[PDB]
This record gives sequence, C-alpha cells and structure tokens, in this order.
Amino acid sequence: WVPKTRLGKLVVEGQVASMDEAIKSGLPIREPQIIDMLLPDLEDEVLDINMVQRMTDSGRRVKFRATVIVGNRNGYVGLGQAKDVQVGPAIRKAIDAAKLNITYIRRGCGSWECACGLPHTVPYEVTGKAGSVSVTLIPAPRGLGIAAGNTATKVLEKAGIKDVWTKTFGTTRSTLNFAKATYDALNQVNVVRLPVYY
Amino acid sequence: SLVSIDEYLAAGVHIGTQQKTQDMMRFVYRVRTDGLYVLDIQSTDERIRVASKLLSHYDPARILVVSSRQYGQHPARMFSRALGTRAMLGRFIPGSLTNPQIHGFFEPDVIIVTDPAGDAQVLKEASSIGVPVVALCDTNNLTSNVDLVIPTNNKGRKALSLVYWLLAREVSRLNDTPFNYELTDFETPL
Amino acid sequence: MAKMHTKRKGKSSSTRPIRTDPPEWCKIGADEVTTIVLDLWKQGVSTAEIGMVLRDRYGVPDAKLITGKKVTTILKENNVAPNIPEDLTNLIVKALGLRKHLSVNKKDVHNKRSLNLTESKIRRLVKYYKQEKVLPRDWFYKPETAEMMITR
Amino acid sequence: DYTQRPKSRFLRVKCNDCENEQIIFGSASRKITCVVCGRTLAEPTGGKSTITTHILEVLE
Amino acid sequence: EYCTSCGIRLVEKGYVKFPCPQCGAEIGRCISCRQQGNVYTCPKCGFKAP
Amino acid sequence: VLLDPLANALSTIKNAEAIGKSSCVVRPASKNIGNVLKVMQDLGYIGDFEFIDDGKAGIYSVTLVGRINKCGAIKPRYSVGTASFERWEKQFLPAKNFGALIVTTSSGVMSQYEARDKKIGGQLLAYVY
RNA sequence: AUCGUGAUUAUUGGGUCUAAAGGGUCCGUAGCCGGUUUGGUCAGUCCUCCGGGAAAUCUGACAGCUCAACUGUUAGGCUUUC
RNA sequence: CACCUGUGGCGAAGGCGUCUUACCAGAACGGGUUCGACGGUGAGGGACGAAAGCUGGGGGCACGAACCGGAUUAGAUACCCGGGUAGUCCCAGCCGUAAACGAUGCUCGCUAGGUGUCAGGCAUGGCGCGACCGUGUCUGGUGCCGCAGGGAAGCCGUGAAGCGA
Ligand SMILES: [Mg+2]
Ligand SMILES: [Mg+2]
Ligand SMILES: [Zn+2]
Ligand SMILES: [Zn+2]
Repeated sequence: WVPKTRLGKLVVEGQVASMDEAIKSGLPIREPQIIDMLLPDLEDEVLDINMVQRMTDSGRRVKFRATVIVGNRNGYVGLGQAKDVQVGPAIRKAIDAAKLNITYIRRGCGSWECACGLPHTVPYEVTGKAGSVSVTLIPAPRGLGIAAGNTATKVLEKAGIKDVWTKTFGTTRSTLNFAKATYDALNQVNVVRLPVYY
Repeated sequence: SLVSIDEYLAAGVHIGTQQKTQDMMRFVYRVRTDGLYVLDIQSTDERIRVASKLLSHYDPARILVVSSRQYGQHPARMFSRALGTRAMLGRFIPGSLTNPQIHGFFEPDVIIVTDPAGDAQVLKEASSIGVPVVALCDTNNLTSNVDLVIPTNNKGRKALSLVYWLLAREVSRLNDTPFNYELTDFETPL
Repeated sequence: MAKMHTKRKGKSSSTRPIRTDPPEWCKIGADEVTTIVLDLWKQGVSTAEIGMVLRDRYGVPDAKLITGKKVTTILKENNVAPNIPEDLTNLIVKALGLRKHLSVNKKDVHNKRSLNLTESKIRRLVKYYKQEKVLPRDWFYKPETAEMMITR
Repeated sequence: DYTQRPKSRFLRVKCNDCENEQIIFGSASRKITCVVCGRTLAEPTGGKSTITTHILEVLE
Repeated sequence: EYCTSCGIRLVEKGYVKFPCPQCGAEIGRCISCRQQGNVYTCPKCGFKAP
Repeated sequence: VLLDPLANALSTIKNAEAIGKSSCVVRPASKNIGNVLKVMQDLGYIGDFEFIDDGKAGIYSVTLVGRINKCGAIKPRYSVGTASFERWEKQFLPAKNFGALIVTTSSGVMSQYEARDKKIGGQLLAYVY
C-alpha cells in the first residue's frame, strides 16, 4: 500500500498511531488504508442492502446502496455508505467510506436514576435528525441495554454505547436515515457546551 | 505607519469601491465626496504587519498564495518567485488541494487569498481541509471563511504591486530570508 | 406595535430626554408657567397644545419637571379641568361629525367602518375610565343622546 | 451607549425688534412669535423650523 | 478545542487550529464563527480580529 | 403587546448564545429578571449583567461568557413542592446534575438544587443549561 | 373488544405555504394572555401542624405454608385533588 | 377612462387610475405636546365582502350566456365566423360564495449581510450654489439576492416557513 497524503506518510513513519492524534493533526483523512493500521480493531456491520435502480433508454440500471456502520465498541464510531454495480464492491466501498469518518464520542452516566459516572451510557440528552427521522439520546441506568431499534442497537453497539432510552419521530421506515440520524445524535453527544467546573 | 500615507494616496491604495459593506466599516475612516470610500491605511499596515508576523511563523514553501485578477496576477508571481511559495495566479482548478489523483495536488498549512470574493473556490477548499487563511479584501468584500483580513485595493495595479512588495519585505525581514527584490520587480509591466 | 384598528405599526415617538430636574438654562418659574397654563386654558386651548405652546414660545422643556405637576394635575388642583377627559371628548366629537356626514352619504361604507372603529375606541376609553372611577358607573356611552360636548 | 438622547435640540434665539431673550424649540410645530413686542421668531416647518432672527447659541 | 469567538468544541470536521498572529499563542475558530466572521479576541495578548 | 419579559430576555440570551455573541442587550429589565440573572451567574452559566437605567423599565448589558446551551421561561409557572422537582428536571433538563431550573420561592429565587437544600418549593421560573 | 404500537388525539407531545388543514377581511363580548413600580394584605401558591381519606387489592422484606403464589406482623403505596 | 403607469401608491379585505370641487377617514414622518397599561388575541355574535345570479325602475353604444344561421368534422348540441336576447352600466334592496392566494390568521421581543424603490425627516455637493435634483444616514412600507437556522424538498430567510410569548 502506497500512502498518498501527509497523514498517510505520518502514519507510515509511525508518528501517528491512533486516530485521535490524526484528528489532532487536522489534515484530511482520505486514504481508506490508514485507519485500518491506526485502528486494526475496527468492526463494521452492513445495515441494509436496499437495491436501488435507475432508468435508461433500453432496460433499467441496477445498483446496490448497502450501508455499513463502523465502530470499535469503546468510544469511536463512524458512518459510511456506498453504491456500485455489485453487492461486493458496493459493501467494500461502504467499508472504505465508513472508516474514514470515524469520530470520538465521550461517554459517561448522566441518567437521573443512574449515578455511576463511569462511562456506560450517553453523557446527557442529545438529538440526531437525518431526514425526518429523529433520535434523542436520553441517558439510561447502568446494566440495562439500549432502548432503541435493531439497527439502532447495531449502530450504538458498534459505537460502544450500552444503555440508552430514545424515541423516534417522522417516517422511521428508511434505515439509511435511521443510521445517519443515530450518527448525528452521537456527533451532538460531544458538541454540546459543558460547564468548566464539571 | 511604516510607510507614509501620502504614498498610499499616490499609489491608488486608498481608492476603494463606490459601494461598501457593513463589516468593512471598522477599516474605513472617512467617506470621500467622490463616492469611493477610503480605507484605514494605518489599519491596512497593521493588518499587513500582523499577517507578516503570522506568515513568518511558517516556511514559504508551505504557504499557499492564490490570485485571479490580471492586475493582481503579476505581483502574485513576483511574490511566488521572491518567496518560493506555490502560487495559483490565473485560472484555478477546483480540486487542487483535494483530489489527490489530480494534477496540481498540494497539502498546505496556511492559505493566502488575493481577493476573497473572486477566490471563493480556494476559500471553500481551505475551509473543507481546515487551513487558516489570511485574506486580502476590498471595500466591497466579505470575510466569510477568512481568518486574517488585509484592507487594500486589489483592483489597482500600483496598489497591488506596492502592497505585495510591503508584505514580501516585511516577511523576509521577519524570517531573515534574503530579499533582493525591489518594487519595480513587483510593479506591473506598464 | 400595530395601531388599534389598523395593523400599520409606527415609531414617530416624541423623544423626551432623561431629565430628572428643571431647566438650569432657563429663568422661568413655576408661578409663571402655571399662570400661562391657566390663561391659555381660559382662552379655550386644549391641554395637548398647552404644553406645546409652553415648550415652543416659552421654551418650557416640561411642566412636570419644573412645577412638579402635569397639565391635568394643575387643572384638577385649580378646579380648572373638564368633567370629561379630552381623549374621550375628541373621539366622541369626531364620531358625532362622522355620523352627521354619514346621514347624507349612505354609500360611504368605508367611513361607516371608520365610525365603527372610533366607536370601539370610545367604548374602550369609557371602559378604562369607569374602571378607574373617572366617570360614573351608570353613565354608559349612548351614541345618540348622552354624547354631547359637555355631558351633564 | 444604551440610553436614548434628544437629537432635536433647543436654541437661544434673540428677538430682532424688542431684543427679547426668548427661548424656542427647534422642531417647532407652531409659529413661535416673540413673547413681548412684535416679532415671529420662527415658523413651524414639518421638520426643522426656519428661524428668522439671531440664534445666540444652540442649547441641549 | 475551545474557540476564541464562541468557545464551542472542535469535535466536528472542519475545525482550524492556528497560533496567534500577534503573540503566537494558539487560537481556535469554528465554522459558524468563520462562515459568519465572528470576532475572535486572544485572551493572552488581547488581539482582536474579525 | 409585550407580555412576557422574562421569556423575552431568556429568548434573547438563547439567540445570543446561538450566534456565539459574547455580549447582548436585555429588553426591559425586571426584578425577577435580575434574580434569574444573579442565580444564573452563581451557577456560572452567565458571566456579567448590569442594569443601565434609561428613564424606562431599564435594560441590561449582559456579557455572555459562553457557558449555556438554551434557556427559556417555564410556562406555565408550575407550582412545585420539595417532593416534586425531579419530574420537571427529567422533562426540561438533559442530564442529572446538568443544568438548573430557576425557581421562585418565598425564601428567594434560586435553582432547584438550592431549593431542595432549603426544603421549600414554589413556582418554576425558567431553566438554563 | 380494549390498551400499547402511534408524538394515529400530541397539557407533556403533532401539524395547518405546496401533502387533510388559516376563517375572505375585520370589529368585537365571556374566556384567556398581559409592562416596569412604591406602598398593604396573604386567597391560589409556599413550608409546617392537626382532624380525616375503612379494610381489601399494590410494593418489599420478615414470619409461616415444602419453592411458589398465599395468610399474619411490619415499613411504604393508593385512597384525594377535604 | 388610454399612453402617462413602474419588479409605483392608497385601502381591513373586496378593491381603487380622466379632470374639478365639497365632506370624511387613516397612515407614516416631526414633536423635552396631552394620557398613564387605557393593551393582544378572541368561540359565539356583528358589519364589509370580487364576479355571477335574483327583485323593482331605468338605460342599451359596445360587448355578449341563451337562441337562430354559415362552416369545420365521421358527428360538432364546440372551438371559427355572421346576428344577437338576458346581462355588463345606473338607481333601491337580496344572496354571502371565489385559486376571496402570499394556497403563509393576528400581536410582541429576539436573530449575518449585500441589494432597488416609495413617503417623511435629516446632512452635505451641485442646482438660475433658490421652487428643485443627487449621495449618505434613522423610521415605516413596498421587491429581488442570500449565510446562519429549518424543512421531505421547491424553498423560507428582520416583510420567516428562524427562536421564544
Ligand atoms: Mg357588480
Ligand atoms: Mg387570508
Ligand atoms: Zn452509571
Ligand atoms: Zn419681539
């Protein structure tokens, strides 16, 4: 594998080992073959195989919009989807796109009933809205599980979040918007302004 | 002022545009009767000195300089030769900083824009990659996705040559680079 | 805010400055201004332009700042006030003139609506004043009989 | 600042005939004739009144 | 991680980190404070630019 | 017509925080407005505030130090007892010990943590976090 | 059938430009919502007290039915919102 | 009742274009003017309410449902063309509906900007340095452009479909 950008040269030199220092570098993480060495423990799951099509003069174009979400079950998770003529190349392109979009989300115990403080649930209440699908990340008591959907359980188990209550608004049929709104909520987890004394 | 205000009056630097913006009020000191609003020349030299202090913290071969106008084209090339900075005078490819497989690929650390409104694509590309940019606005410019503002007339040939020579000499003195270029080199061929 | 019956908001306010004291550049006294107010009232001049003529030809910045009393306070103190407020009298006077005009132009429906709006303002003023005991509880605004210029 | 100020200002007009030390408001809505003898100090314009005699000094 | 114009966290993609143009101390800016030109004030040297 | 000045002030603070403006003016100041601003200042969410009188109800020159996320009035001002704060906290607030509810009480106006310490309740006034 | 699903009755907690949906406009009662401010009261409200709010069913444990449900004691709940 | 005429104006909306006069009303603008919360919205209820239609009296140039005739076409009970009644107009009432639309109810505070033009006010340069016209600026309307914001998007965007009451 030939690194191409400055981040690839830095990771091949050994200066950047984990993705946190790469994000601290501030450069664009464009090569899919950098995060695999930075995080060899990356895991992902295909979230749907919804087969799109398209109209032509003679026949009908066919593609696959398979989406795969990537996390590490510790506090890092990312979103990524891709399409191509075959399910294999489509899912592999989605895996390439997802690993470039991994982010670090800080976690704790902000539940009204839970009082542990050790990171097992969302730090506080946040929202994720991709399309009309919206998800609120209300904290949950420890040792309880995710009070969300099956794809929500997959995405939040990839992201490392353990116990959460949620709620869904709008047309929840689109699994792609469900994954993207969960991503938006997790990104709003670590963007709200916290007190300096906390 | 490091250079006398009479020189800025003569060189056309203080001439702006008949219409100004509300965010450019802080760099304007007085409305002229003609319509063209004169900028703050002391503020212009202050911004130039602050940018040269900021540009002196980095090597010239990591800086990026872009320009679009013909009148800003020659002094941009003079800046690129006198510093070694990779300039993009003339037409600009939209995917130079991004698009690693494209010709003209670059991974800078600071961006310089000769005119922020005209060089909008470079501003969007720098904002996408996340590179702070020292810009060169005018009386009818907005500083969106701009880190540092240089209030000078970018539509005057003499003003552009004088401002580019001032920035070049200021940076080259701050970073102890040998600067043997003179303003006639940066002056546009008349 | 919007007006009472037209929603055309406006900001042509009279900007009175923050003055907690009487004038320091004027030699006018409280007795002089109260005498001027009483004489102008006996001439037949309403309180809206009494202060205006005080502030224009005598340059009096405000009667309350110097005398400590507004125009109507001086009017009540000297027994030189009307039995009905000037705003209610003005609205009733305009309504009577508008009704006199509308009794010969029965096609003038726009001014019929204008009369209705002024009637709404008149009932609003009467409701406020009966709330604050300025006018009697049993004296309702009769638009045909008990609406004359001096009501008794 | 945060407080509002009276952009319209007073004057110190001096009477052209009786030399009265009268005071007039600048944005006069009425013909401010002289208090004492015979004069009209300024006429009521919709904006700023047009003064006919000397202004000794514009006040606040 | 804390902007000098808003103080919000630079967890999103597109945060620019740069030293001061007057003293060299690090000053941060977000997309909203950079798209909208929010004035940033350096807490050490007091430098204020648009 | 102006008929909710505390909610207007908190909406202005919300707008100023959303734009990230360090300072903003507060439309006509009130005593409960000053009490809410003082309790919010003691919570550390709001920096500074001064009553600059203008021959009117009075206004504020509030220096927002960038510590809040959203703050509006509580309408209706619900009656609350010492054993009735946690449901309002679970409704408005995002997390335990995160953000406070401005409460008005006969002892004084204060966040519901200090009200629970006082063991006296009353009417909810607002919420800030 | 009915509850939940369904924030598909939505005070919490929905919408109403183009998807069902702003009344043609407007005036306007009951209702409802209401400026800053000194002075007085304390009715809603607030903390507290005292008379109540039958047991039963509810929750937990103890005790005893072999575990169990279940019966008794007991600490809570409801009884509500006088 | 043309051109004049406008991505102008006034009006609660419907709506209003020859001119003169009388009557009336609102607005914005200026205001160290009078008043002191007198305010917003508002189911019921009330008035206004385009055009068509209806009732009674007029008027009828033009236009023009119906109707009659001439073509078109397979047919034409239609488009086309020739006549042309009711009607359009006025006077006195009724009905009370429109895609009565901005498909956006009304009131308030709040929130980057650039950008016409209109009323008023205000500075200044010119103006036969006068009646007048230019640029700047505050306020209130009247349009386009659009960041943030939000929406499913078209989009909206201090004149919200933004954020609260
Ligand atoms: Mg008709
Ligand atoms: Mg409507
Ligand atoms: Zn815990
Ligand atoms: Zn005289």
